[PDB]
Amino acid sequence: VTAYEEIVCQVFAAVLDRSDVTADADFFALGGHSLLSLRVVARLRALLGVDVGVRDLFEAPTPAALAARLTRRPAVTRRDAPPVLSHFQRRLWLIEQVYQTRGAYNVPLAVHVSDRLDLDVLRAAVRDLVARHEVLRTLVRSSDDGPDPVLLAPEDAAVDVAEVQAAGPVADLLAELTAQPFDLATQIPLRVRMITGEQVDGCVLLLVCHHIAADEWSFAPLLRDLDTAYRARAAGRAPDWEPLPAQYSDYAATLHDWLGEATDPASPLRRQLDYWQHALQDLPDELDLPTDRPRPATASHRGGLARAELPPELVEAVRRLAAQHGVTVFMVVQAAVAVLLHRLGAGDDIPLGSPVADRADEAVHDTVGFFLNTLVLRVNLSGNPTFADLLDRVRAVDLEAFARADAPFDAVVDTVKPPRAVSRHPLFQTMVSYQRRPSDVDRLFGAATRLVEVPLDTAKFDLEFAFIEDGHGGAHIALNYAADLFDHDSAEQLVARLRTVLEHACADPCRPVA
Ligand SMILES: *P(=O)(O)OCC(C)(C)[C@@H](O)C(=O)NCCC(=O)NCCNC(=O)[C@@H](N)CC(C)C
Repeated sequence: VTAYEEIVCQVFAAVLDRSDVTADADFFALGGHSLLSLRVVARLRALLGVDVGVRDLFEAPTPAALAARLTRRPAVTRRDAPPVLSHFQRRLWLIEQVYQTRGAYNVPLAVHVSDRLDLDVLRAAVRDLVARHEVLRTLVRSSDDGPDPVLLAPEDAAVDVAEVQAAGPVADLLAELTAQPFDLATQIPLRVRMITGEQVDGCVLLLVCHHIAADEWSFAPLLRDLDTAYRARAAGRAPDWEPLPAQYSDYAATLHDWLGEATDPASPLRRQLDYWQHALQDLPDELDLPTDRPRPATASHRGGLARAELPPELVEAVRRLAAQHGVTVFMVVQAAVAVLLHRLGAGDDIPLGSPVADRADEAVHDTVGFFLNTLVLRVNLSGNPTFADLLDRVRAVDLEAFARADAPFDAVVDTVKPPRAVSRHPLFQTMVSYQRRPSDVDRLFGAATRLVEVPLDTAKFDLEFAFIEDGHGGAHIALNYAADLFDHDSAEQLVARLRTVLEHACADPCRPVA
């Protein structure tokens, strides 16, 4: 979970009257002292509702260490250790067997480079990246009882690096290259394409990963390691890196041993499952939402991407609104989405899905892998509350849920036992997330670089709203919608309505949600 770290950050910022609080910054180095520690403790007790003391701040003076302290799980330890498929990976493999996802669970990473890179040096750099991170060369075979991992040696890991000439626009080409299917049993879950053309000034570097090997949080380590490996091979040298604290299989083995078995009543898995069974009781099968077409018998996973650019003034107003009411920016976006669905006639019981990153352990905080568990955040909007009252409801719902974020979502589905159907995702069909793209990626590969948005031809749910920060000040709302249900114009209107909800909430949080 990251919400604790963000809350401690804004409490640091407010108490210090300071606007450069990072996760690893020391409280006393930023200008804090003993008297100011009282305000940090008091504010963290009122916001997180956990017993915090002055001693906790002195022993854990950074927002990352303090957040971890405030939340018995063994640390990740290293282990030719055999690969261990995490429950995320098994569930991601499973969704490709249940549905034809059309590449919806491929994650893209597109970087425009002012110079056309050297394909041979790039291929060598990718081989080094694949050799460093075992999860990028871990195959998944379908056996009798399900998935079985196969780790390829670096010499046997045949990388997929190629140059593609773009006659067409270039943004449409990225969509289609992203959705190209992976054969998880034979091909490594990483494809690399270099797009050049007469309309492409320089080149566009596209990293297509299957989610089984990487989440959106892996963008920073992927780019950093690929940059250092490219600049080393360009200089005729193997990259010289500090060894990895752990591979993904180390994290997976540690997590599953600590999770325990669902039959053990005292295991963390069972105790968290019992919470979700009660928290998700009498859940709506599906929210009644106005769609352009009725739900088809099978979710085709066809989709589009509607974007809403946010003005910098609104982004800061959202930041100010979050710090004002003691909630994270995600909680404001999640409350705004709930208001939007409520005003569309969905009712007072709004279950929204949301990803929660399991990157608290410092050995996996900056590593490549999939750490996003899916949680059902069930917010109630009865009693015609104000947006401020809703922000308090959302925080109470989120913090209670974030304390049980380790139960695998597939196990949660199995315990809640909703009416199953391949026409819809279970327990929720609208997901909301807050994402931050990597910062300081403007001067990579010895050139000028910038992340490029990839329009998607796929969708995982009915609706997926993401508050995406680009890493260099800007922010925008992305709505990944199912084309089976919504036309592109309807999605564009939906995301513009979400921005209006936020603008109205920042202006006056005392207005009723109705
Ligand atoms: P943070 O680390 O920034 O601040 C710590 C703080 C507030 C400086 C405390 O450590 C603190 O208050 N230190 C001073 C404590 C102190 O000096 N107590 C003695 C006060 N004098 C007496 O009590 C009196 N009996 C002296 C006798 C005559 C020896």
